[PDB]
Amino acid sequence: VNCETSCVQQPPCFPLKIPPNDPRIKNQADCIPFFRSCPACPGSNITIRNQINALTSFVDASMVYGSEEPLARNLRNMSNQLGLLAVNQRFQDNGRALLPFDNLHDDPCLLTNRSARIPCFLAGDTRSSEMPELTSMHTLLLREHNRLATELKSLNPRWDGERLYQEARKIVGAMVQIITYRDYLPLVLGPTAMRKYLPTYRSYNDSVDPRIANVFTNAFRYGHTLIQPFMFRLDNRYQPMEPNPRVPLSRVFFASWRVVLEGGIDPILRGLMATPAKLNRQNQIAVDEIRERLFEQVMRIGLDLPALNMQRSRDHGLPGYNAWRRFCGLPQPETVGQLGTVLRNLKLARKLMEQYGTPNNIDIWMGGVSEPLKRKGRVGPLLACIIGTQFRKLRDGDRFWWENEGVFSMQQRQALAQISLPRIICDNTGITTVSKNNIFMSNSYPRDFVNCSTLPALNLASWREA
Amino acid sequence: VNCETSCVQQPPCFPLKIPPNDPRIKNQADCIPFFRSCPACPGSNITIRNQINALTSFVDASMVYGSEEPLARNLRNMSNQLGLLAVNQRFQDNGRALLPFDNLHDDPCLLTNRSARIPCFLAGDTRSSEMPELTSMHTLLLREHNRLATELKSLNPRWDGERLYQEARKIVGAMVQIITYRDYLPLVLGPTAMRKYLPTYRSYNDSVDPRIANVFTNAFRYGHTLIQPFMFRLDNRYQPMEPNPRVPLSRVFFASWRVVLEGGIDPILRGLMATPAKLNRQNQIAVDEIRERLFEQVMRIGLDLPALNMQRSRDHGLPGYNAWRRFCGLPQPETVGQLGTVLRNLKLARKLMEQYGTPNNIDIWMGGVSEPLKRKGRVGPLLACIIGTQFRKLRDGDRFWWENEGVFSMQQRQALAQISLPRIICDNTGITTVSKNNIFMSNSYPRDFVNCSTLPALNLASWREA
Amino acid sequence: CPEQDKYRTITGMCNNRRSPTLGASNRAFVRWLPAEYEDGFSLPYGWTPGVKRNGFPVALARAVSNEIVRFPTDQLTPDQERSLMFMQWGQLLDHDLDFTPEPA
Amino acid sequence: CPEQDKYRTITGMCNNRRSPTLGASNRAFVRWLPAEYEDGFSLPYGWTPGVKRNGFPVALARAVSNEIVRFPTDQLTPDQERSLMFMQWGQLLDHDLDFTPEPA
Ligand SMILES: *[C@@H]1O[C@H](CO[C@@H]2O[C@@H](C)[C@@H](O)[C@@H](O)[C@@H]2O)[C@@H](O[C@@H]2O[C@H](CO)[C@@H](O[C@@H]3O[C@H](CO[C@H]4O[C@H](CO)[C@@H](O)[C@H](O)[C@@H]4O)[C@@H](O)[C@H](O[C@H]4O[C@H](CO)[C@@H](O)[C@H](O)[C@@H]4O)[C@@H]3O)[C@H](O)[C@H]2NC(C)=O)[C@H](O)[C@H]1NC(C)=O
Ligand SMILES: *[C@@H]1O[C@H](CO[C@@H]2O[C@@H](C)[C@@H](O)[C@@H](O)[C@@H]2O)[C@@H](O[C@@H]2O[C@H](CO)[C@@H](O[C@@H]3O[C@H](CO[C@H]4O[C@H](CO)[C@@H](O)[C@H](O)[C@@H]4O)[C@@H](O)[C@H](O[C@H]4O[C@H](CO)[C@@H](O)[C@H](O)[C@@H]4O)[C@@H]3O)[C@H](O)[C@H]2NC(C)=O)[C@H](O)[C@H]1NC(C)=O
Ligand code: HEM
Ligand code: HEM
Ligand SMILES: *[C@@H]1O[C@H](CO)[C@@H](O)[C@H](O)[C@H]1NC(C)=O
Ligand SMILES: *[C@@H]1O[C@H](CO)[C@@H](O)[C@H](O)[C@H]1NC(C)=O
Ligand SMILES: *[C@@H]1O[C@H](CO)[C@@H](O)[C@H](O)[C@H]1NC(C)=O
Ligand SMILES: *[C@@H]1O[C@H](CO)[C@@H](O)[C@H](O)[C@H]1NC(C)=O
Ligand SMILES: [Ca+2]
Ligand SMILES: [Ca+2]
Ligand SMILES: [Cl-]
Ligand SMILES: [Cl-]
Repeated sequence: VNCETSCVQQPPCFPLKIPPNDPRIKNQADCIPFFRSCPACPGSNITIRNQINALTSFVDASMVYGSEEPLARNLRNMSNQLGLLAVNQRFQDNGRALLPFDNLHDDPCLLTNRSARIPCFLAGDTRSSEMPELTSMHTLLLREHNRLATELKSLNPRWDGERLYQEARKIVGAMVQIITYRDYLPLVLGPTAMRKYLPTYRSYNDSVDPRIANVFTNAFRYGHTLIQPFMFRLDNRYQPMEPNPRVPLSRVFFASWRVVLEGGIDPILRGLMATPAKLNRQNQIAVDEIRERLFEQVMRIGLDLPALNMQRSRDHGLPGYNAWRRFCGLPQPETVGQLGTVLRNLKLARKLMEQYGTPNNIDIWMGGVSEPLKRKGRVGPLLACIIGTQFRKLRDGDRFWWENEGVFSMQQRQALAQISLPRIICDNTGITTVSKNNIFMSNSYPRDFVNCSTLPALNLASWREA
Repeated sequence: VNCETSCVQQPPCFPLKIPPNDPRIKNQADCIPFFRSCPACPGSNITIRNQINALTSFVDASMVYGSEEPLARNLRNMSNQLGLLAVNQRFQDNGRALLPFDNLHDDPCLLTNRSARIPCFLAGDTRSSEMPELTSMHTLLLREHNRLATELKSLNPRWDGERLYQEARKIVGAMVQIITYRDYLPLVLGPTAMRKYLPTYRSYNDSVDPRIANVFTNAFRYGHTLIQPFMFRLDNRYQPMEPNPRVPLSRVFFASWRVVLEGGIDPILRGLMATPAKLNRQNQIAVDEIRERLFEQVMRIGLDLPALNMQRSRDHGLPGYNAWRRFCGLPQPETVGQLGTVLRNLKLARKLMEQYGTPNNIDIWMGGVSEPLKRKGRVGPLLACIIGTQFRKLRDGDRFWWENEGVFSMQQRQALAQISLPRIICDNTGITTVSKNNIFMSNSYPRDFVNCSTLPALNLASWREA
Repeated sequence: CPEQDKYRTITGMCNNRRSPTLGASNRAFVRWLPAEYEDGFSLPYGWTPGVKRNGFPVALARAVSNEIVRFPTDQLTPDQERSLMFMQWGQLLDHDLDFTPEPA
Repeated sequence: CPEQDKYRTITGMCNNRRSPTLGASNRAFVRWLPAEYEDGFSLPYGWTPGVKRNGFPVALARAVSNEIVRFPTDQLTPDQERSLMFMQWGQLLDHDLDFTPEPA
């Protein structure tokens, strides 16, 4: 059974059925395509089915370098001893590097515009081209790697390609860790959940299991509620870069041609900085660009991301809402009245009970994004617990965590504490005006912006071997 | 292949290597037989190897009834509607039931006395014949099931075979739970660890994982330290049953012929009640009957049970001593002096360090049984933690726990509270003098003994269907 | 695992030396709670027509989406205190943490 | 799993309604700590000549037994407060809880 072209329910397909009076799909014989996640132990009549993580769980920039040795080598420039990552040999963005193209059998990116013939990009992770804004971030980090390897090559002439590569990769990895834990997570969790789940780092604990939990793969999709219906692009004075400043998201998915032929990554990065994210409200959960028209250009029918999330949690055998609440030490509402109190919203509680019958069966993503957001955070108690618990394990259970004694020198850690996403943008783009830290909060130009000239670059002097 | 007959280390064998100058196995290139436990996901290059529990984890007397349906049905007397368990059709024990014989391929029991031609017994669990004392307990519970079914049939004439079997099975499982948690576990753990790990039962909790933990399969082997080098047999006046009241254990393993042809289960049950168990001491851990001569009659050479326990823990990928101490919230000794303090025995700590080098590598069974025993208990802190944690999950996570609301009536629960192993022995054997409660402490005739006639029968009135 | 190293392996292997595959690529996720499948070990809730979950009918994922997630785009509330870069770093970071393979 | 029931199943199946294989027969043990294998996923410590465990050679189980467990049988100490029945119930109970199959 071809899960993409058939609605027949047979391994490995688990198509989403269409309800009566669906707002878009009036034909109930249709379905939303769904392939079951690969089983860790195929065909077993003994093991309880589990799914696989194809990536390293560590915050180690594996989306830049790859999580398997063949790929990681192919992403590298082996033509010399500079320790660089390979760049696009057919295109540049205003004289700067693009990611190399990938070689896929059925390249989805080609389908987003037939005459442009721009394939998907090749990166450490397979999804770099899924949206141009994500592609911009991969490209930004690729450039920072090479910029770091170049400076390092000046400070340390004896260092060969392997040494430069590893040293540049080690700095980039720390950068992703610092941006994530210092600037991002506090704004996800809120101050209260941050202090509770991520207490001050002490040191590496080899008894802390660093694996991604199955539930996290669905819980962290809370980010789907932050998605705006457009890709916003702005010029160097931060105005709508015509003729298409606000492209519907359903025409940017896998649209790699837009990065290559529509102005590169600068217009996109400025759009991310100067545009508010969407706020998650209990009756404004996720936009139809992803609920109705997900990947519309690259397959027979538009998908529904929120619906895929719920079908995925069932595919993965994930427990319902109350089981996760109990796991987190949170009260488990049994009636519509109790659910209403937990949600501070009787109307939503009624809709949930009407769908599920009991809060015991609410799918984890649905229940998690339904909760009122913690003060100065963008998730409720349940997701804060799941996400905070995951990130503490990824930190404490990482032998190469940037703050672990032995990884960096005291002076190296002092230099790295000055890094920021805004500075990295200043170092690797044609943008000379960027967001004031914290970049995840700033969103209004020019009130929240500053010149790059005012931001101290990373000082690699303490990397000198002398 | 055959791991029993060669020393080649190839799947599925993991033969124990012999140290130089071994006092028994003089050829240092030979080995002790060992088959790796079957993997949960055979041949996988994704999963972390794990082992399988073939039995139900619940304390449900599955060693009597079987944990697989075909076996369960084969253990039942299907020739009528009395709901009984099948009994041996070739032999009786002074007019009382014996287990039926099994039909094995390389039947080990036949080997223990070639001329007697008595095969192994068939029971709910495959190991019933491993030692006659174990066989005696299996036989005792089979009789109790039949006795119960018979009385239940008089009480409830309309009850069919299925009903009688299920009601009798339910009582037998309850008896095993009560004897275990009321009489046995307190004497294993000591009062302090009993209160900590087994607080008063409140209710069935459907979120408590009842599965046996891998480490428990090894940690519960602490019992090997309790084994005496002989099987003791006594006559009805609790005097030595001649001509041989003391049989070396190396000649009773799989010796089912001794139950059939040497006096039945009464002399064996008497020997178990009026003989002390072996005390575990730090320089008297386990006897050579099991360390030099385990299964001597049915193997090419005698096996070493303590050594097998350690090889098994490695086969199972179990963490070392300190990781388990950490798991249990116990201090982790890092030096010989620190281990000396934890064990209250610097001599033993020194010996362990000469063998293992670091307390991080001490095998869980070895470290576990090396710890000084808790007050009025027979395990140290580490084993108390592992064992206590396991039994709490088996109790709290069992929907059929005897005290769980809806399993038995209040009046049935009152009646079940009066059961005891001494009474069960009185009901199903020719023994008329049994130990005073607690049977697990009482060990000296006649001091610790009383007449069966002073002990009331289990009152089944409340099982009468009105 | 090498007694000593200088950098992360690409697969993540050997970060945890006592249990070398922890956090490494192409390994099963850890389970914080036991899985809940229709048959106990493999089939997803919603697979077999008429089979309920814990006493109740399984809601079609698309139905829950239509009833609870769907909203008029003109009602969208721009988050005054987060940039769209907040969303985008989230996706980028997720792709450093997990990718769950499916058959092609 | 039936909506209601009055008796345990033989396999233990359906004892836990939400995850019906928990405590049931012929299922993998639960792990309270991640496994520790030579290669991280399958080979036991002591399998490969020269592979140390955490910086130290793997001690032969038989050597540990000989040097630490062995003791003079006439030194055996009778437990004044436990009967041999205490030993026997432990083995009987063990046989209610777990049996780890091996190939024949
Ligand atoms: C029914 O039984 C449930 C299971 O209970 C366990 O087993 C039984 C037999 C007893 O021994 C019991 O004592 C055991 O807990 C039980 O649910 C459990 O409830 C606890 C307490 O709320 C939960 O613990 C909390 O866990 C969350 C999530 O993290 C956990 O999991 C990760 C991943 O494995 C681990 O790395 C963590 O260390 C945790 O184990 C934590 O966030 C939380 O800690 C935080 O909050 C507390 C309170 O503010 C602080 O003290 C801490 O410092 C942290 O800030 C707790 O550790 C447990 O997850 C949950 N288990 C299950 C399976 O759901 C339930 O309460 C019982 N119900 C009744 C009526 O008895
Ligand atoms: C290094 O990290 C280790 C892991 O720590 C966890 O994850 C990190 C990221 C932090 O968030 C941390 O808070 C988390 O705990 C850490 O080892 C851990 O230490 C705790 C505390 O000692 C251990 O908890 C104890 O567990 C035992 C065993 O039962 C547990 O496991 C079973 C089976 O899975 C569960 O059903 C139980 O609910 C438990 O989770 C318990 O017996 C014990 O509780 C009893 O004792 C306390 C205190 O007397 C009583 O209050 C209780 O009521 C009980 O009577 C604890 O719950 C945890 O098992 C252990 N994990 C590991 C992997 O070893 C270590 O301490 C860290 N070291 C440093 C220096 O940071
Ligand atoms: C441009 C924005 C984003 C998407 C386009 C997008 C798409 C998906 C898809 C198609 C999946 C799989 C759905 C399924 O189960 O069939 C998906 C999975 C995950 N996401 Fe999505 N996502 C976009 C954006 C985000 C953001 C902002 C996230 C986090 C803050 C986020 C997270 C996730 C996660 C963790 C997954 C699972 C990944 C895995 O395979 O393990 N997404 N998203
Ligand atoms: C008559 C007394 C006992 C034995 C004879 C005996 C034998 C064994 C053997 C052969 C094994 C397996 C060794 C290996 O790994 O190759 C074994 C395993 C277990 N035991 Fe033993 N045992 C006798 C007595 C006891 C007592 C008194 C115990 C507990 C109080 C006890 C426990 C265990 C356990 C839990 C195991 C593991 C079972 C499994 O397969 O999961 N034993 N024993
Ligand atoms: C490798 O580096 C050199 C020098 O920077 C550059 O000319 C070349 O194009 C690079 N090759 C690839 C495939 O990126
Ligand atoms: C497709 O790409 C071409 C360039 O090859 C561009 O001119 C055209 O506008 C694009 N099509 C759409 C629909 O944007
Ligand atoms: C079955 O029960 C009857 C009556 O108790 C008995 O005569 C017969 O021997 C039993 N059969 C078996 C196999 O135990
Ligand atoms: C073997 O069994 C027979 C009875 O069949 C008995 O006479 C003999 O003593 C037994 N052999 C030994 C060595 O005990
Ligand atoms: Ca990673
Ligand atoms: Ca059982
Ligand atoms: Cl999980
Ligand atoms: Cl374990």
